[PDB]
This record gives sequence, structure tokens and C-alpha cells, in this order.
Amino acid sequence: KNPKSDKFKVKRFHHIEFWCGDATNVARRFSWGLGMRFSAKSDLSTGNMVHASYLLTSGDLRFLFTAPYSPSLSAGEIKPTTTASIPSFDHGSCRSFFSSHGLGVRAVAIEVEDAESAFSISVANGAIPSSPPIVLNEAVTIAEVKLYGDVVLRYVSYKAEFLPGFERVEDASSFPLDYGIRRLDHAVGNVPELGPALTYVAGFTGFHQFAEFESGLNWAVLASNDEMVLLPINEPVHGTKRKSQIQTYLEHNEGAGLQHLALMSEDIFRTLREMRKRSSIGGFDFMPSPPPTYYQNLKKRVGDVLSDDQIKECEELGILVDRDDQGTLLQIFTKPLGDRPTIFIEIIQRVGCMMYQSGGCGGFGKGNFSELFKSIEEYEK
Amino acid sequence: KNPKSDKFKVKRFHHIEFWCGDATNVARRFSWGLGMRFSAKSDLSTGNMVHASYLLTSGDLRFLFTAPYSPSLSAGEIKPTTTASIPSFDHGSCRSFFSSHGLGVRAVAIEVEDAESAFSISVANGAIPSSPPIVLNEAVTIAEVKLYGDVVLRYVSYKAEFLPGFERVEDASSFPLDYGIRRLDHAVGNVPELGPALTYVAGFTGFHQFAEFESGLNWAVLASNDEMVLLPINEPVHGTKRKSQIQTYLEHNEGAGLQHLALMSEDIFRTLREMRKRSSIGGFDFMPSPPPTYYQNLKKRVGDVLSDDQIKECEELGILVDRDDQGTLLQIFTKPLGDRPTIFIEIIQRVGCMMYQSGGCGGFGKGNFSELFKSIEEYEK
Ligand SMILES: Cc1c(C(=O)C2=C(O)CCCC2=O)ccc2c1c(=O)n(Cc1cccc3ccccc13)c(=O)n2C
Ligand SMILES: Cc1c(C(=O)C2=C(O)CCCC2=O)ccc2c1c(=O)n(Cc1cccc3ccccc13)c(=O)n2C
Ligand SMILES: [Co+2]
Ligand SMILES: [Co+2]
Repeated sequence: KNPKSDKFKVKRFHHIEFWCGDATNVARRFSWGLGMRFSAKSDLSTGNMVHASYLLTSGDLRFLFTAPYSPSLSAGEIKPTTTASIPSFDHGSCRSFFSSHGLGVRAVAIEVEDAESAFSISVANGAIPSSPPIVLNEAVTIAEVKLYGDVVLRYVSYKAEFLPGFERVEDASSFPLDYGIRRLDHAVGNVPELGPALTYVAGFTGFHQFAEFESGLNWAVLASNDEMVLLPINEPVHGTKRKSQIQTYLEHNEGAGLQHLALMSEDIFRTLREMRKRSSIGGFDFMPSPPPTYYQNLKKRVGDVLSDDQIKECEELGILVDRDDQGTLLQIFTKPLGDRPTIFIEIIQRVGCMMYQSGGCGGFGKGNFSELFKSIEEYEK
Repeated sequence: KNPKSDKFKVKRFHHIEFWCGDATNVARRFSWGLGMRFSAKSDLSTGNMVHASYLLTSGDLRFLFTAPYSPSLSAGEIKPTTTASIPSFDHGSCRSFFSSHGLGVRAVAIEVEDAESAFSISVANGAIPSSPPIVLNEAVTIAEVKLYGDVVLRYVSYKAEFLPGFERVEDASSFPLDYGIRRLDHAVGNVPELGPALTYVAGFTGFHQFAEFESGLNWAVLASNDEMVLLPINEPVHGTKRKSQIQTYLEHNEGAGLQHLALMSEDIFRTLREMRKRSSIGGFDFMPSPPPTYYQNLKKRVGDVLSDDQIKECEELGILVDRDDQGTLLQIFTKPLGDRPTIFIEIIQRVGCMMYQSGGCGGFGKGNFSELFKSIEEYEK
């Protein structure tokens, strides 16, 4: 069931912005670890005396890394005279965010038809305003409302290159890395209480609950009209023998925030071979692979979708596989991206649901919780 | 002239500690950019609820990257019950340092015979105490005094693996990168006033001025008895046409601090080939190469030390060459290591002064200031 109840016209995920203490070092690590190219910058070299912001791209995926400079560099400026390319930026907010949460996502940005309208209708429908709509060089409009914790949902709309005041990056400094990652599939938040978080976000967006099919959590997924903007939300389940990883997140993050980003690959096998080659030379680590009983159970569940060869390749790379009633999901999880056991990345590929591929084809891996437990015990043999 | 006036027995540089907002991402970038192996860690996985610290090594060079966790993880602890492996660490100090300075060096650590004695004699001779001597697991003694700005000189002494409470890193996670870097040659500070900085540091160490042989700066080098611990210090020269890079440092750093680390390579050509291969894929960038007139002037100054082939190789890699009365210096400078135009790295190799090689053989590149200007104008032809 899809009521198509969006209160304003939503297009696609546009970008994700990390707030950092040093944007250079995070951006360079991510670039090499994920195979993303340096494509735009806004910093001292472009006249920005407020913040350093570096943009990585792979396909349609856009990762933005931003850190504050000394406030003294811009102490003479006022908002009407600011050199910041992102007018919502605030030194105090950024430093407070990073000292409270460590490295993580500040903004989940979606492109909309009209960012000013999205902002007003959102706020009219319960959204807590974060930064009012501002028109940049008469070309791009940017507005922000609170999403959860200190994460904002950022509306971006274009009259008609990333943002004004960003410069394309020199081709010498811009090496065309590509491991097959192509777009953001979903972005997932952890909160202490799922009900009120859902009521709030669905309340100001009109996003609807995405239909799906006892370990750790409860969740629900909010979706836009064409279900291409997908925002799952988790809450912890307390009292378990094994302490909820959602609760560990909340403790180490100092409250709610973004838990994982799921990046669609056009060839998850190429992506994982490439990322795994680089894990111990500056890239990203992956969670421990499932036991071979898990892959010794894959024939009976997806034997009609993947060959024996493609299954063995899943076993080599530690890939997980789930299926719903319309499609199949290949997925794998990184270890946390920084010091704290908080944010991590998921790589996914979806097969099925062809009409273009419909959003969320195969679900989000709900079945792999039960399957992982079962195969763990079967390998215990 | 070397009075050998050290007020306590100094051995060698031991390590350099960067204070970070996220230590994981800086450490992984540095590891790949410099070819340094992950060798020890102290973090949540080792029981440290206070700070995350990761150690990179290449030869005898030791780079330590440390960031604070949420204070809430250790709110129940007191100093007698701390889980920090570095007892001088303070959340408030670390966050204040990084927000004021951005990414940079907090500690220049030297190994001494007796860290408690070095501390007392230092403080008795004008050193401002930063952290008193503390004995770790009855095996290692650690003490800190102020050096300049918010940088400390850290004394480390061993009765008899890095520090207690650090764990050796798994060989899976520890890839044996090596681009030829072998030890720290010198560590250089920028201050507003050279005279008082020298009087202070030479005052509490007994370090002597290292003898050498109008662009930007004045400097002097402090040295230990065998001149293997080398601490140059710069001050800006004001009123120039070209604004002093020392003054730019002080403005963007919010005052005094460490300007560059000079890393000796056993094969600067291999090191620079390897680092330059990686500049645009997550490593380090290098300052703009000198004009070919500079290399077209190298025959007349070092033609007795480097072949024509070894000179052309200098031209390919952008290496600079200087000479004093006892030896020859090959050197090159990276662009800044992080967002701000503050700290950078120098790669060097020294040839001559064999007895072992004596410290500072060839100097620090004083002559390359005049030579660079001259060759710039000659290429202007
Ligand atoms: C993150 C995720 C998803 C996922 O994407 C996701 C959505 O998009 C929206 C719905 C809620 C949700 O969850 C699906 C399955 C997952 C994981 C995962 O993170 N984990 C890893 C793991 C969790 C705890 C403890 C662990 C201990 C060791 C190793 C892994 C651990 C899984 O096992 N499954 C099976
Ligand atoms: C950092 C250094 C040293 C050096 O090691 C050092 C010591 O150890 C102790 C003594 C003081 C000192 O200085 C020696 C020579 C150097 C540089 C250097 O940094 N630079 C780079 C540069 C400086 C300004 C403006 C620049 C603009 C563009 C490119 C480079 C620029 C040089 O040119 N020389 C020639
Ligand atoms: Co997911
Ligand atoms: Co130097």
C-alpha cells in the first residue's frame, strides 16, 4: 500500500554531509576506501574563510565533508557579508556536533521541486526549523529542518555546479577512482523511541510507511511517493541477553543520529573486491563474515536467482543475501567509519522489481537477522 | 662549537603525537600516504574508555594519533581509577586544542634516561610543568612540560611494547607498508618571538645552538649533546612585500605551534616516487617543484656529490638540494597535512659527515631560500 501522500514534490537523495574536525583527512580516506572522486571544493582557495568543504562523487552518490576554520578568519563578517558557501553553517554548531558525536552525518539532503515550499509546508506540519530557505546566486535554494538528534533533513531545489561558490576540482588532483558505487539507497537513523520519531517525520513530510516482508531493535521505513527516498528508523529493544546495538549506538553517539548509509553498487562483487583489497591500506574494514553454513543454506533460498558460482563468490566476500516477495537483496556492512561504534556503511545490490527498478526491491535485510542466528548455531555443529 | 650542556641525559626522538577529532581517519590516511604500518592501539577494544590512540611506525619513526571519546564513557572514573593509557590526556584539553588549532602535533616526545629527573631539573630551570611524572606499570615513566604554544615536550624513560596498555596490532589489520622512511630528523616550531622562545627552551634543557653554514623568517636550532635531537624554531619577519609564511601560520593556527616534521628516508628517491604515486588517491601532495633552471644550476653546486642521472631524478621528483661545509641535504616539502595552512611534512636524506652519521649533516636548507629566488628569476627568462 502506497498512499502517495508526500506534502511536497520530492525528487531523489542529493547528498550527505559529514561534519568533521579536519575535512581533508576524512575526505581523502573515504575517497580511497570507497573509490570516490574529488569533484568540488569550497575552502580558503575559493575565498571561503568560514569552512572547508570537499565533495566526493561516485555515480550519483555525493559525499560532502565539512570542517570549521578558526572563527578569527571571518570575525569581521556578518551573515549578509559571509564567505561561507553553505549559509546554514555555524562554527559553534559544528564544533558542538563533532565534540558531542564525533565524526558523523549532519545533513541528509534531498532534492525537491521548491525548497522554500518544502520548508514552509514542513514547518506548517510540525517540522522544527533549523535553517530558513536561502537563495544562492539566484540559482539554488537551500533550507533545513530537524530530522532526529542533531541530524537535519536538507531541502535543495534548482531553478535550472554542486552549489554556487564551489569550484570543480583540478583533474590532476581529481583521480577517477570508481569501485562501482552509484547512488544512495537509504539512510537510517537510531532513536530512543521509534513511535514519536515516526510520527514527527511522517507528520511533516507525508512520507508513508514502506511495507516489509527478536534481535536488538524495532524499525520502520518512511518513503516518498515513488519510494526512492527511503528513511528507515531504529529503536533499541531492551532487556535482551545480548545488549542492543542500537543502545550501544545511542550511548557512544550521545543520543540519536544517523546509523548507516546504504550505497547501491552496479556490481557488488567488483565493489567488495576493490574495497577489501584496500581495508588494511587506508580503506574500510568489514564486519565478520557469516559461517559457511550460511552459504551452505543459500541454495535453498536463492538458488533460482544466483548460480553456484555467484553463491561461492558471496562466500568469498562475506556478502549477505535476503529476499522478499518481489526481489533479492545483496548486502554487506562495514565496521564503524571512525573512532566510535556509531556510523557505518552498507553496500547493497538489488535484483528484481523491473518495470527502471522500483525502490526498495528486496527490502532491507529483515530476514538476515533470523538467518544469521540460525547459521551461527548450525556452524556450531 | 658544541658545549654539550644538556642538563639531563637525552637519547633520541621517541614519538610524535597528533591530537585529532577522529584518530581512525587521520591514522589511516597517514598510513597510506607515508607508508607507515599500524603497530599498536589503545582504545575501546583494549579497555580504554577515555581516548582512542593509534600508533603508526616506519623504521624508528613513531606517529601517534589520539582523539577523545565521549566523557560519559568514563564519567565514573577518577585519575587513580583511569582507563586512559596516557595519563596526561584530558578531554577538555584535547577538544580545546583541536578546536583552536585544528589537526596538529600535541607532543614532541624524546626518550631520556630518567623522565622524573628530566622533569624536575627542567622545572627547576624554568620549564612550565604540564603533566607530572607518572610511572606506568612500574615499567615506563612519562612526564610533560610546555614547549611552545600548546605543544609539550614529552619525556619518556624505560626501566628495561610502545607503552603499557597498548596492544600490538593484528597482522591482518597490520599491512607492512614501507616507502623508506626511517626516523624523525627534526621538529620545527613557529613562534611570534624567537628570542624568548629560545631562552626558555635552551634554559630548561641545556640544549645548545646548532651552528649553520631575507625571505620570511628568522630561526635558530636547539640541539642535544650528540645533536640527534634537533628542535629548530622560526619567527616571522614583518614588513616584507611577500607576507611571511610564519605569520600566516600563526594566524591560521591561532598562535604558536609545530610547523613541520622532517622525516629521514634511507632512499629519498624511492620515498618520493611512492608518495607521489599516492598523492591523488588519498596520500599527500607536494609543494610546487622548482623551475628547471634550479636543476640547471645543480651541476655547479653539487656536481661532485650527485651524478647527472641522480640530478635529473631530483628534477623529476621536485627534490631540493643544499650543502654546507660538511655534507649535502636532499629535501622536499608537502603541502599542509590538513585543512589549515599550518603543519606540513619534510622528507630528507643527508649524505656526508661519516664518523654513523653525525646529526644535522648538511644543515636544514638555509641556502635553498636564496637559490629558489635566483632560479625563479632565471626561469623567468
Ligand atoms: C544494518 C543491518 C540491516 C539494515 O540495513 C537495516 C535497515 O537498512 C533498515 C531496517 C533495520 C536494519 O537493521 C539489516 C540486517 C543487518 C544489519 C546489521 O547491521 N547487521 C550487523 C550486526 C548487528 C548487530 C550486531 C552485530 C554484531 C556483529 C556483527 C554484525 C552485527 C546484521 O547482522 N544484519 C542482519
Ligand atoms: C621548511 C623549509 C625549510 C626548513 O626545513 C627549515 C628548517 O628545518 C629549520 C630552519 C628554518 C626552515 O625553514 C628550509 C627551506 C625551505 C622550507 C620551505 O618550506 N620552503 C617552502 C616555502 C616557504 C615559504 C613560502 C613558500 C611558497 C611556495 C612554496 C614553498 C614555500 C622553502 O622554499 N624552503 C627553501
Ligand atoms: Co540498510
Ligand atoms: Co626542515
